[PDB]
Amino acid sequence: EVQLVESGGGCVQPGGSLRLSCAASGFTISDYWIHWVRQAPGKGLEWVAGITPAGGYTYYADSVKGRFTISADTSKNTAYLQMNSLRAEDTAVYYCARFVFFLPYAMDYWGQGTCVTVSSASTKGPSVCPLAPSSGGTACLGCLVKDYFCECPVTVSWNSGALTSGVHTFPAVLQSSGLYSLSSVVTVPSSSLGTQTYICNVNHKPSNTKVDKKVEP
Amino acid sequence: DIQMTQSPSSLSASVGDRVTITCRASQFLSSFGVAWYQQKCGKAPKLLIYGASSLYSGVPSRFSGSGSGTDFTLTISSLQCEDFATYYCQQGLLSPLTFGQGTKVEIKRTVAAPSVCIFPPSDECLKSGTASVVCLLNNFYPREAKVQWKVDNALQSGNSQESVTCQDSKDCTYSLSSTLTLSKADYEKHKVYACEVTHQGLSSPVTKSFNRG
Amino acid sequence: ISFRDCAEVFKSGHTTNGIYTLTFPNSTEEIKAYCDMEAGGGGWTIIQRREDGSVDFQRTWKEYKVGFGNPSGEYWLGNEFVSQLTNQQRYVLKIHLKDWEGNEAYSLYEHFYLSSEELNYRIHLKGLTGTAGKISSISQPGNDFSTKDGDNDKCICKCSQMLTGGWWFDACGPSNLNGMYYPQRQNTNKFNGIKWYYWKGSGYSLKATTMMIRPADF
Ligand SMILES: [Ca+2]
Repeated sequence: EVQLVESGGGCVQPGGSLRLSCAASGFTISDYWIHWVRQAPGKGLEWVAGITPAGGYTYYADSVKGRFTISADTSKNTAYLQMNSLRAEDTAVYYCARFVFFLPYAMDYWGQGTCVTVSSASTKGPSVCPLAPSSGGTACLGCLVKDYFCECPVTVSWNSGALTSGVHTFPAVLQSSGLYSLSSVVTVPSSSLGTQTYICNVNHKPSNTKVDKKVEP
Repeated sequence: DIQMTQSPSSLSASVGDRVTITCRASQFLSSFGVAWYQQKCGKAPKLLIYGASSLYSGVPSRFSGSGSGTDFTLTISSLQCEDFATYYCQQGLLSPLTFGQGTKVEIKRTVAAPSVCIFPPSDECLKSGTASVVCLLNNFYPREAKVQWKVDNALQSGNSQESVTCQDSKDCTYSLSSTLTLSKADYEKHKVYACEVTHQGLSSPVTKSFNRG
Repeated sequence: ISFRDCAEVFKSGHTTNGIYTLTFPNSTEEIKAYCDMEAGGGGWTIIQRREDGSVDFQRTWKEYKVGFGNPSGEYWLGNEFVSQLTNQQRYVLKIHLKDWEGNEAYSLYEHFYLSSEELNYRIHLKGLTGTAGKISSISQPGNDFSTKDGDNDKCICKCSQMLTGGWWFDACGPSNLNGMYYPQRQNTNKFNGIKWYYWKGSGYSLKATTMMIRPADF
């Protein structure tokens, strides 16, 4: 298998600095280019930088040239992006991608992405409120995550991921307090209530908050 | 730099229709260097087409592309409900490696009525003093659902927020949730809380209600 | 006597097609070149020919400097000699093209010369007339020459390796007459074929080519 796994995103102050790490698995990075692409909230894809590890050649978009620095570390099959003098405009998901420079000549494999949020605000951790099973042969269940700052790396899975049919997770919304909130809901047979203990697992990496909470009437 | 311009910024077409996305470069591009990517809600992009016209492995053969010089095109020969995505051209030739602006594909479908749920706030949430009341609409089309919140028949306004998920990638329906917010010192005054839903798939507005406080 | 180019050979009365010997300007090193004495008033020094694919063109920087092939058929005369000539006086460049269906086209440039080796034999072209397109399929302003070792192009790629030849490649521009040769029914959809975009588009590989130079006094 071929994977790229980037890591090290988070919340940081303006003017701060951060170092994204893209670990490559199943291939030797020396035989391909590594490129970084970012996507600001609601915007298109912007190409950030790329490196030829067999040669050290580096390329940058004008937007970041002389602030960021891409590098590669072949003894760990890993590529880095040092970010300096960060701004609000640097808030995006960042993806590392393998670029095949022979005949496919395209970015065939991509990483999952990592969130960078550049914001002068406290990383308030979430509180999680269960929404009781409420009425058709079926019931809606839900799990409400509210009042947390540093959106993006907030994940809500059900029964440790064993339940996914009919799980809807909604986009987070910014409240007038400036804190984010989101709802996750699932639909289940009415006859399944009590026969199954539905629990929502919530994890919010910027505040290192993991809480698993049971939902029942 | 090379500017990549995509001519439709979005399009909406029915299941079966044929759609085309035109990407135009400001400079001659060697056609081996042009690629097309698909991205779906909360996913990394994926390669569809390389070398202006070569279908990437495992991509459905309904996708195709053509072009040379300045002008390139992406075709979906018969649009399927899972083709709901944003599509990007890119040039991989002259640094910096500009993407196109993207194109969003929306899929037209026959109407479906929303299944409506209402949730009372649990006591867990009446601690910390803020009562949030949730109304939920499942699997409807088109997107233009209207909620209203009524409390003892008093029409509420300004204290609600809507969130709408993406199209279901097998059914092309939406879901929406509305959240009412009140202080505990307000939630406990009034008795009857109601969510009223109006949508094109309903001959008359649905209502769901509970009573507490 | 010595002759520097085929136009002098012609003015001496050797008015017949053949291989002749030419002498480097201000030197005694000799080169052998094909002179076309019958087309267009003669005096044309052929600098490149393609006909049948009998000769490989994926050569090194040194080979394109010196020249390679056989002057009787497919060959490259060499950047050094062409650089030494075309910096002495004004030369025109005529390019003659054939496709597999039997059509003819040409481009004429009213000034051609190559920079020196320290400027990577950069091409300079001016004016354009003829029928093989109304835009120059060689990018302007002209690029450095590039080969499978000498990557002097504007691509972040290596154009000479993706398009398999030595050319003034750009990134990677609309032409490459030194590309792969594809025979009678394989020449379509070939991105690395003998390319001249403004006549037959991309992916079409030409049948035959001839690049040749003559003084603009002639
Ligand atoms: Ca290059």
